[PDB]
Amino acid sequence: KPYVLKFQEIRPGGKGMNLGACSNIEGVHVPAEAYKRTLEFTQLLQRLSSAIREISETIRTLIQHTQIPSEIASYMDATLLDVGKDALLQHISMCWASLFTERAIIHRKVQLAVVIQQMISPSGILFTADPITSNRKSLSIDDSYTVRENTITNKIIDQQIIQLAKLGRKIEAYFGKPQDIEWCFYIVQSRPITTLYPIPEVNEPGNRVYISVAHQQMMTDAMKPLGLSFYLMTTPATMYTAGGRLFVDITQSLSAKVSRDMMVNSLGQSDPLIKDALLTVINKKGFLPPLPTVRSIPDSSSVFELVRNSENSIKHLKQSIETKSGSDLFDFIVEDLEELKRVLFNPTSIDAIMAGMDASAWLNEHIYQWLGEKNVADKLSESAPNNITSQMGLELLDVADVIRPYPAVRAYLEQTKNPDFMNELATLEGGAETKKALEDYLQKYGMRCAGEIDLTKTRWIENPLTLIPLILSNIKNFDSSASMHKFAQGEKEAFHKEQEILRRLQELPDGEQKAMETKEKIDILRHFIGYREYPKYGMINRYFIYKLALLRAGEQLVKDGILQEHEDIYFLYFEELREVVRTGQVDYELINARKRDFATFEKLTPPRILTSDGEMINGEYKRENLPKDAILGLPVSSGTVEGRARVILEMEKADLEDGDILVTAYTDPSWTPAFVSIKGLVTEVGGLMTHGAVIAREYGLPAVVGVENATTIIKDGQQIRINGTEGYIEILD
Ligand SMILES: CCOc1c(C)c(O)c2c(O)c3c(CNN4CCN(C)CC4)cc2c1[C@H](O)O/C=C/[C@H](OC)[C@@H](C)[C@@H](O[C@@H](C)O)[C@@H](C)[C@H](O)[C@@H](C)[C@@H](OP(=O)(O)O)[C@H](C)/C=C/C[C@H](C)C(=O)N3
Ligand SMILES: [Cl-]
Repeated sequence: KPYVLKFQEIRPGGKGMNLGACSNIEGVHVPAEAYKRTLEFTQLLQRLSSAIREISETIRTLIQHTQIPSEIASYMDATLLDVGKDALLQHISMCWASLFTERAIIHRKVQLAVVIQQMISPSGILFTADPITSNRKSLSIDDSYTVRENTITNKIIDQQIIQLAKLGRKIEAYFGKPQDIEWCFYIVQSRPITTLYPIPEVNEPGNRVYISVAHQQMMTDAMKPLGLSFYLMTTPATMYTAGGRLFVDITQSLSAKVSRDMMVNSLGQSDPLIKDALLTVINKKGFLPPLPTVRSIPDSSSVFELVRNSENSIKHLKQSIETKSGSDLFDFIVEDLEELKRVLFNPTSIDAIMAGMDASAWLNEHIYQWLGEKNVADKLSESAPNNITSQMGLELLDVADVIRPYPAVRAYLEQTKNPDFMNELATLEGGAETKKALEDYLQKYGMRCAGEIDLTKTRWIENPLTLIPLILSNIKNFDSSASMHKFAQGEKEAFHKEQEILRRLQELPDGEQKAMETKEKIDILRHFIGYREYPKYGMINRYFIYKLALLRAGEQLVKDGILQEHEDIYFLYFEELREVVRTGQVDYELINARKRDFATFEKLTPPRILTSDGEMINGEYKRENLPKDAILGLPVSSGTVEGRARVILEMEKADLEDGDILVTAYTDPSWTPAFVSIKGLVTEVGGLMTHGAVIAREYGLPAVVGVENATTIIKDGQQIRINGTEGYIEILD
């Protein structure tokens, strides 16, 4: 190993090369393992393998006590001569001592080296992409300046700064990445920006606009490559991936204008923040290219038969995939996705979904202009029949009803952390009865989980232990038969609402025509609004059957010595994994990079809108006569309540008592069992007719969605008041 080497001489410490590539310096200013012999010293270090932080005490006092054998210093001064020794000592030793306390604070017995350079004077910093919105084209320097390209947007407390903007964008190309170099124009150090949200690799002409799938799907978690792949292979929409999450391209729809006005207005009725964000993008001149100058309603028997038809499709798939392996397995999944798409996007099925959605809109619009009641379809939707997601939440109460009379079982569940607790219940009295209740519940809802759209996430039936805290809370928060009481009560309120509306309408001009037409919509509403949650349920069912088969293939790849861990298939796309099974070869520098990317994706939060310039845009609400200091959101379930806020990001750790108001990032279908005890819901994402929101209505639960940074603005334990009619939130304490 070379004792010493100057910056250009080095070829491919970390800083040792910030210098490395940079020696080139085109158009700008360029400046300018010796502790190997550090080896008394050695005895101490093997004591660290074994608190006693006194150690740093001598390991680090000898550092100052590290005597530099001249064995080479002249070399040291046989190099810096062209450009003292007491100084090298203070820090050379200084740097070594560095190894002593930090490492302890936060490991390998390998080493860091020292870099020597000179001090000069004239300063702020250069950002290649702005930090505020992550726009790759706009840049900002720190006293701070914001320039796009030779134009500055804002001036906040001046011709040479612009000369500068042009220096960063030069060296940016030398690494390709947007970078962070600080100039005081003489730059000492360099490094890339690692906080930016990735732009969807799409090299179709010009500026593009993307819609966040996470917001519509009520799930903001980063998804693994394989899971991302299966969603992309299912959707008919022009969808792409970025930052471990999914986005839909709508740029072409924005080029024409009747296409635009049908896209902007429609998305605005799922959540107003999309529209406000879109209109802002449109108002950005120079970005978006210049514009140039009744559904059918199925029979009553359709829903029953749509469910039956789907169930048997799953049943057939389950039998066919058992005999498949290797390349045959992948060949089968490719042609089964067509069957998935058929059941999921069946014209009759879509008509059944929209039948409930259209009826909700019809009521909410007409009843308001007639009687003055806003969002009456919420209360009319309470305890709607045949909602596979609503049933899931309430039936967990039934599970708790079985366990409650058994003290021996309860003592176990309260303390157990065994994933295989299902097979330890027969020992206890009532465990056999408890096992049955759990197995039956998991036979209906086991294929679901938080993040179910990601095929690679742990399902309930794979880790039943996550359902335990919800079960325990049900035992503590409720008496027996709470499922029947809650549902029956919902039916009463919904019917009393129906009779009230029809009665009041007959007092208006042309009474018994507004009522009869309303009665028709209410029937349609309560007959179809439940089916809304089912196509998702049928899709997830296929996903879990896929997962089990892919795991078998992953385990075969382990047996064949090709894969190390069988869950490493999660970081390969379907297209790639199919080749691994076929050829028998796999690039693990890729797999490790995928894992490395996923770890940074989790630290990212998807914007409502993402552009080609990496700009992250979330819409703004309009405060029309709403209270000031009120946190605005989208009202999706009528009612006003005061309760204790509970900021909970993971359902497994939710210790919900009666009176609590759930504040969280998202509520996908799997969150439903936590709706039974709370008296209000607040989410950061979601829309009018998305997951969670549709369930809150049927549960008679006041909910406000689309509340930005609700898990940060609202503190856990705070008393808050939410209004699910107007869509605002107040802090009281
Ligand atoms: C401009 C927004 O663009 C999107 C986005 C963001 C999407 O996430 C879209 C999307 O996930 C899908 C799909 C599949 N939609 N296809 C489109 C063309 N097909 C012939 C039939 C249906 C599109 C997504 C898009 C969409 O192009 O843009 C508008 C989406 C709207 O969402 C607010 C709207 C169409 C939405 O429903 C509205 C009306 O309430 C769509 C997505 C569905 O009907 C939902 C009801 C959705 O339900 P959910 O996801 O279970 O809550 C449907 C049933 C989902 C089926 C799952 C399937 C795997 C699929 O890929 N669907
Ligand atoms: Cl344990």
